[PDB]
Amino acid sequence: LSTSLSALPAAARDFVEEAVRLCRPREVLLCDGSEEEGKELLRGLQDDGVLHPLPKYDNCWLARTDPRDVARVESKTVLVTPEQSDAVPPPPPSGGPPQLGNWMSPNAFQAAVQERFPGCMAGRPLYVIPFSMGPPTSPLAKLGVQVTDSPYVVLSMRIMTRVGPAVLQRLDDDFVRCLHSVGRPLPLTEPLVSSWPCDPSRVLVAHIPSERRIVSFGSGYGGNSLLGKKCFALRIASRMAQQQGWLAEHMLILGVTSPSGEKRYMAAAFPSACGKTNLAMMTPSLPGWRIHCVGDDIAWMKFDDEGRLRAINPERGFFGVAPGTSSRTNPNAMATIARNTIFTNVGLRSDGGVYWDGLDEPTEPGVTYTSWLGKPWKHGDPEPCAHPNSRFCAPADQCPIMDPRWDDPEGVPIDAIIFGGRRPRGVPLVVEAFGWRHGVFMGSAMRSLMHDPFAMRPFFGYNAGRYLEHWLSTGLRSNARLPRLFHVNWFLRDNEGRFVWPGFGHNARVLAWIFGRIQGRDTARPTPIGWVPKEGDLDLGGLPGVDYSQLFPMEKGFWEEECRQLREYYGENFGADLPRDVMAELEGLEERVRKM
Ligand SMILES: [Mn+2]
Repeated sequence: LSTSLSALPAAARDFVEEAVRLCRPREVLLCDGSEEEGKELLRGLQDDGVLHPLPKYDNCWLARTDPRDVARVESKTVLVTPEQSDAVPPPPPSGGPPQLGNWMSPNAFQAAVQERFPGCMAGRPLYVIPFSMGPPTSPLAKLGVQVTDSPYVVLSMRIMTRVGPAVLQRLDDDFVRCLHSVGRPLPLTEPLVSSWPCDPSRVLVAHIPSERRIVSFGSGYGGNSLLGKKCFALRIASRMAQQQGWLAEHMLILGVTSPSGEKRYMAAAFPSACGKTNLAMMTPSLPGWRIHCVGDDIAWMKFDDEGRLRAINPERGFFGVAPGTSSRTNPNAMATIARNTIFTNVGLRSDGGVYWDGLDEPTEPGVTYTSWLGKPWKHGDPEPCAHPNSRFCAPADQCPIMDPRWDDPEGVPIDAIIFGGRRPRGVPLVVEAFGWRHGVFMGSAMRSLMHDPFAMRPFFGYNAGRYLEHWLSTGLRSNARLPRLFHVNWFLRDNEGRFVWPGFGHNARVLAWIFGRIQGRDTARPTPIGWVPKEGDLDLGGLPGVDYSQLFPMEKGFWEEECRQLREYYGENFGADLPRDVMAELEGLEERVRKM
């Protein structure tokens, strides 16, 4: 932290001074990303009452939030574009609520800003965070400058992005301007809840792609305040990607190594698994196979000159949902969060550790708990000890299975893209698309039952129909080595209501089959919905009692209903903005189903 701003290049300096004149902070501090700066931030936050130390651990801390500020606020998150159709398709003609993004006119946006930001930082320091999304020397990296009046945001941004000398050295006119305030100018007129400043009634999270800008007011929480997280890495980046010939996606990236030493990378989009345990940190249950994590949330991907789709993880840390995390379910996540981690809204134990539903850390008898609301808590309370959206924020380099190339500036070559869903019947364990357009249709048809095309529903940066068009056009690149496209479902239930598939490390068996399909192996049989493994070409050895036929249902009634639902979904939500190729894939599926 320094009051000297001389190191900022002219455009970044102009942005900072604009924000200073608007917000009227007490002082202005440039962030340098150093260990000493982190200690200073922590000291101030503890003195402020925001952070509680967690002396059970090495350098871990706990924040609690006002209960009104605990998650992204979708209804207050908007895309600002001169033309509404650049942002979103027509509103559902039958009157249903829009589900593919919210639009705000420039006029309305500017008026909203003028009600909120003038003087909003009175009495507070403004912090300047120059940051890189991706290794700063990557040709795929993009830079930002975030100004904020929240030290909690600064600490978390330092974990989640690259903040440091390397960033300032590269900064020029081309960066995303990110303006953030918690919206609680001093002096306060009433006490805070849990020392957590916010202005819930006036929260606004706005994206203005034509101005390379994000503006966020009133929330200190996660996706609303850590402007790299979602606002930049998905919403602004997706529109940049459409304009510049790349892809910005809500996908984990993993490396899979076969027993005999070949390595392939895969990306996967899962809805409602955002922040949760996934494939990316999996300990495989097939001997000899290895899995490494490149990223577990965002993938930025671009074809190289050889036609290979290269991906980077544009983040530097994990911002994961805490409840359900345990040594049993995710030992790699547990290792990651054991030190130098900031926890938000988890329980606090009498021995100086943390608590959430599912945690299996051994504790001595008589250890007691305080909930995220700061109240005594015991098992059986109607309310959970940790808020369901409570978080850890930890550096990625602490994850024991990080891929050697996880921060390689060149990116990793992607050979498969996997879409995920959670369905108790009908949708098989794994299916491969017949080709690119068919695969784009599969991604468009994802569910979470809510539809969540490409796991991007809350995160589109521009018209979702044009996003689908952009995916289709991407497949036309000459000499592209297009990844194969798959859809998976870990969650089928048997004629007794329990899971057919054991999941967890056994999911490596599905990745192994995918791996073979990448290599061109003749290990599939055709069905109305795509290729599936031949019985015996999915490794079920060591899984006695697992019934292949219940993993690969082919139910005509299910698919007839699925097509009816998709037809209604596309009609209402995309209308004429749906690409013809997607409708053609639905029509194709309908006809194959008719004959089945
Ligand atoms: Mn996510």
